[PDB]
Amino acid sequence: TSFKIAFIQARWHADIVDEARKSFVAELAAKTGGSVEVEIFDVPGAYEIPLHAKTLARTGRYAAIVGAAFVIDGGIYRHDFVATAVINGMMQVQLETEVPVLSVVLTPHHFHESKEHHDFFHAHFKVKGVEAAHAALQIVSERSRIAA
Amino acid sequence: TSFKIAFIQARWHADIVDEARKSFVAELAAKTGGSVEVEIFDVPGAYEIPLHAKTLARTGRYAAIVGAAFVIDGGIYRHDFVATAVINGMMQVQLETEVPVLSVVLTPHHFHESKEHHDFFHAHFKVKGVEAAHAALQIVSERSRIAA
Amino acid sequence: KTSFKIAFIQARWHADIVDEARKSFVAELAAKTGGSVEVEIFDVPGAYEIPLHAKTLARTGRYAAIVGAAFVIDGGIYRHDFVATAVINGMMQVQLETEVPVLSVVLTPHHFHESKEHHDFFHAHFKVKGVEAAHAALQIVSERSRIAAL
Amino acid sequence: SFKIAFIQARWHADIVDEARKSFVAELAAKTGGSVEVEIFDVPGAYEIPLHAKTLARTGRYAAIVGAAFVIDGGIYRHDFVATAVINGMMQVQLETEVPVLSVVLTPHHFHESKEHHDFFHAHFKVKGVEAAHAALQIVSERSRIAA
Amino acid sequence: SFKIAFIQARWHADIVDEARKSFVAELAAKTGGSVEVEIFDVPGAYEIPLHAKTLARTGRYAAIVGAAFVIDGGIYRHDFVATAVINGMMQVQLETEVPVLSVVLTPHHFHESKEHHDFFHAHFKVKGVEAAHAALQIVSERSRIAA
Amino acid sequence: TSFKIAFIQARWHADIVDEARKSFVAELAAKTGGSVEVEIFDVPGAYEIPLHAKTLARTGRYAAIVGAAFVIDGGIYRHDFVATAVINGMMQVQLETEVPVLSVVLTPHHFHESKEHHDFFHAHFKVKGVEAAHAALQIVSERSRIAA
Amino acid sequence: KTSFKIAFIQARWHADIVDEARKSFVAELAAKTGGSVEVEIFDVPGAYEIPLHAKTLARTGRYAAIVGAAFVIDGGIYRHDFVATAVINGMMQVQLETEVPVLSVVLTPHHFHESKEHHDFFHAHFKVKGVEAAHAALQIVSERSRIAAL
Amino acid sequence: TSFKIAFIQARWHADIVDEARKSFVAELAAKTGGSVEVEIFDVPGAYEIPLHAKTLARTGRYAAIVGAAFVIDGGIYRHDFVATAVINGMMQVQLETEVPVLSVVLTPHHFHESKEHHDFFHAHFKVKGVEAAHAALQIVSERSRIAA
Amino acid sequence: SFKIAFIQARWHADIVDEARKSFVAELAAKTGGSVEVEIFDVPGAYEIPLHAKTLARTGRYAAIVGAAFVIDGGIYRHDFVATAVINGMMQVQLETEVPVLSVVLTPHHFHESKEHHDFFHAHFKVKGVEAAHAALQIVSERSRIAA
Amino acid sequence: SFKIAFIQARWHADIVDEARKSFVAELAAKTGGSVEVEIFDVPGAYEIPLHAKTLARTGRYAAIVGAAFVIDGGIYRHDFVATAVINGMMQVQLETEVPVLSVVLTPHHFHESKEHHDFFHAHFKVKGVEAAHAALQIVSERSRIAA
Ligand SMILES: O=c1[nH]c(NC[C@H](O)[C@H](O)[C@H](O)CO)c([N+](=O)[O-])c(=O)[nH]1
Ligand SMILES: O=c1[nH]c(NC[C@H](O)[C@H](O)[C@H](O)CO)c([N+](=O)[O-])c(=O)[nH]1
Ligand SMILES: O=c1[nH]c(NC[C@H](O)[C@H](O)[C@H](O)CO)c([N+](=O)[O-])c(=O)[nH]1
Ligand SMILES: O=c1[nH]c(NC[C@H](O)[C@H](O)[C@H](O)CO)c([N+](=O)[O-])c(=O)[nH]1
Ligand SMILES: O=c1[nH]c(NC[C@H](O)[C@H](O)[C@H](O)CO)c([N+](=O)[O-])c(=O)[nH]1
Ligand SMILES: O=c1[nH]c(NC[C@H](O)[C@H](O)[C@H](O)CO)c([N+](=O)[O-])c(=O)[nH]1
Ligand SMILES: O=c1[nH]c(NC[C@H](O)[C@H](O)[C@H](O)CO)c([N+](=O)[O-])c(=O)[nH]1
Ligand SMILES: O=c1[nH]c(NC[C@H](O)[C@H](O)[C@H](O)CO)c([N+](=O)[O-])c(=O)[nH]1
Ligand SMILES: O=c1[nH]c(NC[C@H](O)[C@H](O)[C@H](O)CO)c([N+](=O)[O-])c(=O)[nH]1
Ligand SMILES: O=c1[nH]c(NC[C@H](O)[C@H](O)[C@H](O)CO)c([N+](=O)[O-])c(=O)[nH]1
Repeated sequence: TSFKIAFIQARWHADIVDEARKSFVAELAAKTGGSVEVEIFDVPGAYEIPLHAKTLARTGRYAAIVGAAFVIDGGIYRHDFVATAVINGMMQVQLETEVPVLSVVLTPHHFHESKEHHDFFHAHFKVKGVEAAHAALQIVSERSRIAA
Repeated sequence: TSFKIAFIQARWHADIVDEARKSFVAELAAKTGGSVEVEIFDVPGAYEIPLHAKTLARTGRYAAIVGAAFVIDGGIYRHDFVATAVINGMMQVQLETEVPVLSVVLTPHHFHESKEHHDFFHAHFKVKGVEAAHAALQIVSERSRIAA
Repeated sequence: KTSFKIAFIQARWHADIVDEARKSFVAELAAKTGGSVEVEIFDVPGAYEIPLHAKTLARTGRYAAIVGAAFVIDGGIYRHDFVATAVINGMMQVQLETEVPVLSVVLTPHHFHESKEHHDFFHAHFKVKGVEAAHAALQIVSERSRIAAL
Repeated sequence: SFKIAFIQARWHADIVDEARKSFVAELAAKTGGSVEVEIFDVPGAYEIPLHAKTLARTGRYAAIVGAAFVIDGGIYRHDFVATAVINGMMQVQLETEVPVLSVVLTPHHFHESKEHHDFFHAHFKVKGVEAAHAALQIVSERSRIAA
Repeated sequence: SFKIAFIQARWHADIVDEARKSFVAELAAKTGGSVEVEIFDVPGAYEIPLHAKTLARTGRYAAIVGAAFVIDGGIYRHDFVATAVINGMMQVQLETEVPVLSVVLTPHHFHESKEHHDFFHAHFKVKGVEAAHAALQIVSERSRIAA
Repeated sequence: TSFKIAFIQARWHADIVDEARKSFVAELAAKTGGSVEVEIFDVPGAYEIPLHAKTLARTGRYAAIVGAAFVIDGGIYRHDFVATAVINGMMQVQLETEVPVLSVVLTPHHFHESKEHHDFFHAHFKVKGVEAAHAALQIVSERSRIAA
Repeated sequence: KTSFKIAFIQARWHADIVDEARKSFVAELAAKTGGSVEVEIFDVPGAYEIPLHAKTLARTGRYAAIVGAAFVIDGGIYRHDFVATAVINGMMQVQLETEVPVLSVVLTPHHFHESKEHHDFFHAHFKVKGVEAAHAALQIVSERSRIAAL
Repeated sequence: TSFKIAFIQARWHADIVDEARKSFVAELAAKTGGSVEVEIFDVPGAYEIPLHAKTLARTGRYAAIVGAAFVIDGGIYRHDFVATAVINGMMQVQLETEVPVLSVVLTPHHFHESKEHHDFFHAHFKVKGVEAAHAALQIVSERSRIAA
Repeated sequence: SFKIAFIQARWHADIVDEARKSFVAELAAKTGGSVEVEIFDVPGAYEIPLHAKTLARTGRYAAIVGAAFVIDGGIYRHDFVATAVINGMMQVQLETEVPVLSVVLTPHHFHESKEHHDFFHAHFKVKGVEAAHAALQIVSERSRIAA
Repeated sequence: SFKIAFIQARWHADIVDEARKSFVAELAAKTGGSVEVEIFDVPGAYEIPLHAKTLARTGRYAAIVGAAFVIDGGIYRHDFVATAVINGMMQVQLETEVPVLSVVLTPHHFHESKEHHDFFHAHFKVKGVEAAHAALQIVSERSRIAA
């Protein structure tokens, strides 16, 4: 259980996204005792994740890649076109690069830049991060077992 | 007609998903006296099914692959994105690998984590499993036919 | 040339309604081509199983066109659009990569609650779509044969 | 002086034609016949992508135009095809690298009523002219860029 | 120092423009002219993908930016195109592995009114800044994870 | 059980609406040997039914009133508003007048003025008419019962 | 007082499913009130015919509460919400003007395509709603009897 | 066929609304030769129509009242709350005042302040006006026949 | 120093209670016990309007508060009742002319999950305080106006 | 000369305010103070209807105006209230036959952002003007059709 993971994090809503990252890193720390290295990569926004993952993926250096971003409807434009582009983008890359790309590119039904909202997700992303943590291990692990 | 099917089950809502698997397997068993071997492959969540299926498909070890997951709207984030990515994912994969990927990656209009909803799908997935069984059989059968 | 083959891939969900499109489709060609055009029928579990089948059949080079027939309806339990999309996109993709025409008769109603009226309505309508399909098939296979490939 | 393949779906031809006629008219006007437009009949919008690809691959055309009226007729969902097509053309031009212009419009509402049929029979003439320019423009640009 | 191809749709040009002007401005106030931005005009958002692919292929650009205003004019559905363009770009940058930043905006509403116009006319300035930073940040990041 | 019913039919889509009337009347005729007299009242459109029903109801001349209309979305303006106003209207009216107002004021999810749609509803309204007939009978019957 | 009457007005559309709510409703009261509470049943064509009936019955003063039971479902042909609304509003209005409680068991599913699962599901569920109704009826009739009317 | 009609017209989108008025007046002119007087009343917006109709109605001076307004979604706020309030408002008034109130308070699915749009409705309202014209007569007439 | 009738639906009591407790707490705090709040249990939100009317008509209360959590449970449509209630209360206060405050909230989403139950158990405390103020305020205003 | 009761909800007060200030301003610049506007504060939009009924009853007002900003905060559904308030007002002015102008706005979107806030903060000024004119026009019209 010793391999590298490239955590790609969009910078939109950094405080929320960061919570997922921190939580991801911490959980793995607690499960693998650092035997799993998590390299963090910043990226402008979600849209920038697919390509970045593609690149970081083909380097062969990572057992899995994580895409973390908060794509929300800010009330002026439509966030879904990107969300789709990105959730699909990652799926495409991993299908190509055959390197697992876990998604922590969440899009909430509602997020109006309010305390309640902002606090809810600031907190939830932690949960999500832990989920991503386990998923990452589980997948990498099973692929290994699968591998011939 | 003695072959192997890869049953890739996501682990979210496992209790529900398992019902589709158990059913799927039991049907094939009954309908094929055991001729069909169904190898189970766990996976974090639906988003992990495509690649897994590609990886598993390309081994050529299986006559057909089944993607099983319950992708639901949990009232917090949007689920349709991943749902799409996966349903498309499996389609893409099977088109590349030329290996039948059956979809038991279901998305209900409503699943609110209540006795009713859970009881409903825990029960329904059994039906879907049986459906996937007959589908797998039928498709694997038809392909080999048009092959000759 | 007027003589060629068409692989008619039909999903078996709502087989009753899908069948009508087939029966109709075949009848139209027979009535137009006069048997000149052969329509081979392939059964498939559900619409999702159409893309790959169409691809495999397309690659055989035995057909001037493939036809995907299916009724992808919302059953009030799961969302049907996800598959419908994959299928409508799948056929589009298969035909795009295999350069073999794939006509869609994979219909998705706004409403279909399996009630006498609904069943009856579409059972009848699919006949119409089938005819349209036949004409489209002839039209497209033809138009392509007259293309200045330069 | 170049060739343009204009693929026109036949569903709602009365309306599709309208966009194609204005296209031909405009190019004829703006390029005085210099730019040739080859019209290609096609059953429905779904048949456009592949046709587009095939023609683009002949290398004969500077650009291709997909013209279709994909509307919601009240019985089935049109969006699935519309998507497969708007995406299909987009996919073909990205593949063949032959600009594919879209005149595959999908109205919010079109109920086969006089008001509607009349509105779009009219509006497609406008769209067709827009296609014309967009065509000329893009083709032009690709050269300015190729040099 | 590097170059950025800025492909801009011409629909709602005056609004799209603000995005560009701002982008070019911000970069100057950040690269002091180091980063050169070349503007390319294209008919509509649908015309961006292929252009960005073409320009990407050249290798002359560290990143490509697509700017367009794809709104619901109230007659046809714009989401089909919006989707195609957004995917298109993402697809192109994935093939060419050349960053393609999106400034292909689609507002929930835009009814050609003083209020609406004046709002995005100004907001595209903001977005253009964001597009500037993103480009710098992404182009920077890529080269880094490369060395 | 020999009484009068006021059948208020809007004239939009008359060809469709008439089918409900003709059917309504024929059913009562058959089921009541003519005992039930159904007086027909034309009206511009659905929006005109409520008042008309009030006016007609208050005469006390009728045991029950029927509002018949096809209120559809013609793709230009919104129909739901009037649809609502009328369906509520009839309800309001009957609650005031204490006179049963049956609703055959139908609104289809889709009616695009095509052979199919028209043929469909021209035929269906006949069924609805029959339904309204049995409803009228039943309701008038039940009321008089609880009256005794 | 524990002894009083309830007029249970039930629409006859989907009578099979509506009936379950009634059977259940009555059984619950009998199991709680022990016959102390009488439930008179009145049949009505459809939900739309509930408001006025409830009003007429309310005005009789014979009931401590009225209960409207109906399944107002989207049948994939016409919009059901218009009526559903009129009915849910109607009962609310009747009870408001007649000062007589009117409990709603006029349920409208997100989805009901008259398929085995759907029918079965609601056929069973209405039993639950019926129980809830009985409890609500008792609860409300009671709470009102303990109100300081000053 | 000699009576008075109070045409109440909101002033939002006056040019479009006006088309309905002009057309209304003209049609009646052509059918009743002025034997039907149409009194025009201006009103700020649609919301102001109900009360105005109520007042003008109770004066007993009019056989019918027409509400004309164009309530549209201007893209910033929601027009429906008003639309509903108004379409219901008129229905309520006429049910009260028992004076027919015809509705020419149209709400289009789309109207983005564009030439195509603006021209379409500038033209359609004429049609609608003619419809209102006939409806008005028909209703007033039938109510008369109905009257005892 | 006046009386307030607080009608609380019992569906999702755990959450409804939360809004009622904070209401009582606030008034007790702000009015030091001066303002009395009488709690009235009610089966569901639908039972509130009538109760509201009845109580308002006793003339005993300065204001009435309807508290309920009307949510979409995934099986039936909640909006019909929600409407009948938000309108019903509004109708009653317009009738009885006794201000009726609404704490009959309808969440966009509430799936009986921990995250949700926890969020609203929390948020209802906030709403309850808002009710408290709104109550005090409106009652106060009506007097300032009655004089 | 006459008086206009201006009931204003306090939610999003700063925005609602602009509406009022503008209204009062416009009237001054049109009645030179002839028309006196009395402001009444109320907790939320739901609290307007009854107040407008009460104030209407007084007879002291030629017209009543309800101003509120009822937006979708992203947690609960606001349309229930919006509807109740809008209907409420319309209902009240119908009973009391006292004009009740609505400045109870509900934006498609408003996510508590600089852009959103600043936009309605300014637009409510515009709306307030409209509300001014409408009041003058309606109060004028009524008295006319009365004489
Ligand atoms: O990560 C996000 N990026 C966003 N930007 C989109 C994209 O990721 C890039 O930043 C930029 O579009 C140019 O590529 C978002 N919105 O625009 O709303 C958002 O919500 N979340
Ligand atoms: O299998 C599922 N996975 C889900 N998670 C998405 C994905 O499968 C992975 O767990 C994770 O996103 C990292 O890839 C789901 N939802 O989020 O709702 C769901 O319903 N079902
Ligand atoms: O052909 C259809 N298949 C359906 N099943 C999906 C798919 O075609 C396969 O049967 C199965 O999913 C395994 O791939 C449908 N629905 O689920 O609703 C439908 O309407 N039509
Ligand atoms: O060009 C169109 N083709 C349509 N037909 C679909 C498709 O183009 C093909 O004719 C056929 O589906 C299979 O090839 C349409 N509808 O069905 O509604 C439409 O609106 N427009
Ligand atoms: O850039 C845009 N192009 C648009 N045209 C689509 C496309 O970009 C091309 O101009 C043309 O379709 C031919 O390809 C738009 N709409 O149609 O609404 C729009 O809003 N924005
Ligand atoms: O009876 C109808 N009347 C309609 N007109 C509305 C109303 O009935 C009157 O004709 C007119 O509005 C003046 O009151 C309709 N639409 O507008 O769509 C409809 O579908 N059905
Ligand atoms: O009780 C019901 N009545 C229905 N009919 C409406 C009404 O109740 C009367 O039967 C009839 O309309 C005459 O008033 C329904 N639908 O139409 O769907 C329904 O689901 N449930
Ligand atoms: O007649 C209209 N009035 C409108 N104003 C509403 C109302 O009629 C009054 O003018 C004002 O609200 C105060 O009463 C509209 N919009 O706001 O969008 C509209 O589209 N049409
Ligand atoms: O207070 C509530 N009551 C509910 N019950 C409805 C109503 O309040 C009565 O209990 C019953 O309908 C008849 O009196 C609810 N749902 O059904 O979902 C809900 O969310 N909230
Ligand atoms: O004026 C408003 N009041 C609101 N509160 C509703 C109501 O006005 C009262 O304040 C309270 O409900 C007690 O009656 C709002 N929301 O809840 O969203 C809003 O947006 N605007």
